[PDB]
Amino acid sequence: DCGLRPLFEKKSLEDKTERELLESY
Amino acid sequence: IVEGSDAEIGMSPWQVMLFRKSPQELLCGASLISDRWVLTAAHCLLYPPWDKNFTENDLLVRIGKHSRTRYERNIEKISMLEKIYIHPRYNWRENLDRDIALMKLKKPVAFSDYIHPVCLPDRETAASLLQAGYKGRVTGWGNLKETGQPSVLQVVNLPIVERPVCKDSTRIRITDNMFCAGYKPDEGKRGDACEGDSGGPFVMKSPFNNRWYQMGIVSWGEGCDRDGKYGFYTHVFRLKKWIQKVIDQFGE
Amino acid sequence: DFEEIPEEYL
Ligand code: NA
Ligand code: NA
Repeated sequence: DCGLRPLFEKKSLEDKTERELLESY
Repeated sequence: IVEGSDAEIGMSPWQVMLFRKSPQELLCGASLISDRWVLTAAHCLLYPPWDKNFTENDLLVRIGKHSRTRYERNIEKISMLEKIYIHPRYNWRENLDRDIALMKLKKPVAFSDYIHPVCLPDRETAASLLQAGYKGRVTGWGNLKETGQPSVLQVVNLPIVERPVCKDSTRIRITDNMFCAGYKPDEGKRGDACEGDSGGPFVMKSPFNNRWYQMGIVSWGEGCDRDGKYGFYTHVFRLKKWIQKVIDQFGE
Repeated sequence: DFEEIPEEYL
C-alpha cells in the first residue's frame, strides 16, 4: 500500500506541484 | 527548507519528526517506511564531534504532524522507540558516508489520512528515476534560512545534479552512496534543505505505477542554498541490502 | 516555542 497518499492518489486528486516532478521525467 | 512552500495537508504522509524528550525540541526529519520502522540519517543520532549520541529513550517520533510546534491533538501520533540501528560503516570521521539509521517503534502505528508509509526503491526504480535533471521533493521543519523557523511543513522540488558537478563543488570526498541535488547558479531557481531537515526524505513519484519512492535522505551540505553549492543525500537504493537485512535480522 | 505534549509520551 506504500506511496499512495490517502488524500491524493487514493482519490485521484493531485497536489499543487507534483506535475513539476512529472514534467521533468 | 530554504525557498520552499507550505506542504498541503497530507501531502507527505510519511514525514516523521524526531523529537527530544528534554529539552523538548526538533532533532531532525525522518520517514515511515512500514507500520513499525522509521528511516533517518545516522548523523541525527550519532555525531561524536558535536558530542551527539542519542539513545532510544532520549527520543520520541511524532507522525502525522503539519504544524512544527503544536500538539495536533487528534491527528498526530507520538511513538516510543524499542531500538535504533546505525549503519555499521557510517563514517562520521570523514564525510558522513552511509548516513543511515533505522528506528523500530515500540508499537505499530495505525495508518490514517495523515499517516502512510513511503515505498523503498527497487533496482529498476532506482535505475530509471535517479537521473540528472529529474526532480525530487524534500520536506521538513528545518530552518528557512542559513543564518526563521516555519510554522508548517515546507516542501521544495529540486533537480538531481550530474556526479561530476557534485564533486567539483566541494573539497569533500563524495562516495557512490551519495547523490547531490539543487539548481545551478545559472538556472534561476533555488531551494535546499537546511539544519533541522536532516534525516528527512528526498522522494520521487514513479511515472509508471504512480507511487512515491524515497530515493534519498537529507545528509549534509556546505551552507543552505548557497550558490554553486548542493545538497547531498544518502543513496537509499545502494543501502537497501542493509535495510532489508536488519528488518529481517529483527522486525519487520 | 514547542507546545506541551501529553504526559504519557514521556
Ligand atoms: Na572535489
Ligand atoms: Na545552491
